[PDB]
Amino acid sequence: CNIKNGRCEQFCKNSADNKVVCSCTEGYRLAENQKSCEPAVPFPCGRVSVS
Amino acid sequence: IVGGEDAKPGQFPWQVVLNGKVDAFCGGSIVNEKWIVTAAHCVETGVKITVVAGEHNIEETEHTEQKRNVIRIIPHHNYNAAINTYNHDIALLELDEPLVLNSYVTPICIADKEYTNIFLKFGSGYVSGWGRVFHKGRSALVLQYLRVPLVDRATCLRSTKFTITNNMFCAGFHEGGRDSCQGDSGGPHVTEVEGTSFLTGIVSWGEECAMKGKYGIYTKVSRYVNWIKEKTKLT
Ligand SMILES: *C[C@@](*)(O)[C@H](CCCNC(N)=[NH2+])NC(=O)[C@@H]1CCCN1C(=O)[C@H](N)Cc1ccccc1
Ligand SMILES: [Ca+2]
Repeated sequence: CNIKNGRCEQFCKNSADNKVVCSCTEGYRLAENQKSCEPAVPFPCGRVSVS
Repeated sequence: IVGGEDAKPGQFPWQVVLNGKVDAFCGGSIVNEKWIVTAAHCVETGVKITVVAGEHNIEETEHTEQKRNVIRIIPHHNYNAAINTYNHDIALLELDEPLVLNSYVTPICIADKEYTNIFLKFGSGYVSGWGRVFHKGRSALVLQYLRVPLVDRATCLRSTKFTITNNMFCAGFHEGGRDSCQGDSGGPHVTEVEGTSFLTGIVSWGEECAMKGKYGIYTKVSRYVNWIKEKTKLT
């Protein structure tokens, strides 16, 4: 997690093997690329959607 | 907000205004459908308070406003342990009926203690409110917002003779001119992390507004994140 949050979009924690497990805040789901964060609800926190 | 600019409708969908004995007297931010987080000094007493989400222009009707009553108020348990310090200036408001989330009514994200502090140290946050736009001046009709840089603790300390605790941080410009102000208290200081905003502070206090050599003082939310999540649990 040392450099750029282990390329995690939101949260990062050190597992082992010098590897990274990413995670996201409530309302978001860990995208299948196992790094990015995807909305899992219609109006997730902290996002502007008025467009 | 002094030296800021008009928000666009829904630019800060987590922002709410507080109304009571005084209209538009403080701000707050949406934790979830039932809970607002604000500054404790806004909500001393047991006086009736109303919350308006989806607000933009407080004198006009946008048909996005949702008004709710406050049924319960939880100031932090250590607020006013020491008189007139504004240490622990943070409080939670429970709404009588849940907000209906939409593009104009959206919670602010709240990370853990560690990441809230990391995000604060990005050094740049947005503050918003309907407070004074000039010092001892007029209050804003349209929601204002301002980007304010983080100020290092050592400079913060020397800027004022009042006490800056580890539950506070400074933000503002060394040359002055831009600041939160009276009426902005309880408003969110938020940090944008790749399109997603997190709560990193709460407008708390200062000495006048926007004066050179002075900074806005904010409640350090990282210290209260565990408390917030504990008290606002939805069942
Ligand atoms: C309650 C909030 O609206 C308000 C926000 C002020 C933020 N100011 C700046 N420059 N960003 N907070 C307050 O009014 C708090 C609580 C009550 C007193 N107070 C102050 O900020 C006073 N200005 C503190 C003070 C300074 C000098 C002498 C006496 C008191
Ligand atoms: Ca309005």
